[PDB]
Amino acid sequence: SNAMSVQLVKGVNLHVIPTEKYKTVRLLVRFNTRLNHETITKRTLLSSLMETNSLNYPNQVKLSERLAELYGASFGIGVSKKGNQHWFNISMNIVNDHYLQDSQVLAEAVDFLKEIIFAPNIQAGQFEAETFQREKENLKAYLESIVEDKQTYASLALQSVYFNQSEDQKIPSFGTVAALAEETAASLAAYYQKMLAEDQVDIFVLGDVNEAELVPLFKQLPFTPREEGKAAIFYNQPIRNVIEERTEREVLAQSKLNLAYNTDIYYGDSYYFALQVFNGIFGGFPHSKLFMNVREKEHLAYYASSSIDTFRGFMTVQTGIDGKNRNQVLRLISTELENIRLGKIRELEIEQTKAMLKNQYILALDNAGAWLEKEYLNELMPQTMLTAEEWIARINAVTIPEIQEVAKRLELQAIFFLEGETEND
Repeated sequence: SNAMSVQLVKGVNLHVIPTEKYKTVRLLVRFNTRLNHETITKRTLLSSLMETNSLNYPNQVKLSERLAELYGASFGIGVSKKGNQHWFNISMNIVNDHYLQDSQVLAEAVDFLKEIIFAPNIQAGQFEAETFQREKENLKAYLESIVEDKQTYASLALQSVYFNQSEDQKIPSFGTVAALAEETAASLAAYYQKMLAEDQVDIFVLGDVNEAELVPLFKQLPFTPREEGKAAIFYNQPIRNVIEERTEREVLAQSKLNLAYNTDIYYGDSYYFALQVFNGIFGGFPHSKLFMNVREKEHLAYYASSSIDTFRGFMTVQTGIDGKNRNQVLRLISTELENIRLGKIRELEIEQTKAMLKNQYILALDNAGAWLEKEYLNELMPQTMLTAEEWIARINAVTIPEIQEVAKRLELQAIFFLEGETEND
């Protein structure tokens, strides 16, 4: 990394990433907190409130007009979940002064950030009511559309079962409708104050910029000191000796059958790369064992795929099926897993998996957003750092015995079945 970092105040750090690769300058202000059922939905709604308008740009006409004054800047706020952390992310893209006539774009963007962050649309301790009710209604609509997609619903429900021992991890990054219902203009204004005072804050600037100009600008943001230590990034939980199986019935044209396994494998771990490849061979890609044997050949699933999370140490298989085939689909999936454990893996399976993993990684090498995310992870975990050359080498070097070991470590923990009711009476 070419990042130059400065402490603004305790817990608030600035990271400048100079580059001539881009004609614009990306800015990211990231508030970091422990994942917490008490604040997930609050953070989610807050991101909508702080984006839509502010005290001095009191409506979307006025805010977008300021963005236009700022040489047609892009601006957004959202949230995400990573391991045991929940991130509140304010992003901006601005054209570099080099391409503008009479401009002070960096100074002008930081002023806009100061407005957004420190002058939200709060009056006497509550968010403005029209704005609050509108955004609350919008978020409810969003969460309802999430839940209406039955694949997404069944994935979230699987996660609730897998993480059932944790009140925090059973909640999606965007919260829940039940949690949203109780939230108010006051609760959100109170939460704003707590986030601003307590979260670890990191500010990134990627573009043709220098540290010397930026430090004075950012020092204008009146952050008070807070704790420097972030929440632990990784989440782990004990392996249970009994598999938990949950079923829900709904009127559906297709049932969902999903499985969650403990991998105990994390970003930066010995078997990290082996897991990347194992996942691709098992269900990650169209040439995978589950695609080829459960979907094709046996025709028992409309789709079957696998995904991994190397911050929470688990892997999921998600299928759409005719509900009558539940037990046969579980046996078929188990068979393919045993086949990988046995090393029953063709050269083309591994070679195709490595090619597709490499192609995907390389693709993102160009992207400024992807670069910022690599920089952030790097900042969190300084010695998990791999160059693009070494990343590719490590993918290339994965062996069958390593894949077999990942497969043996895998341990099924939860099965969620969303069972279609198609028959009346």
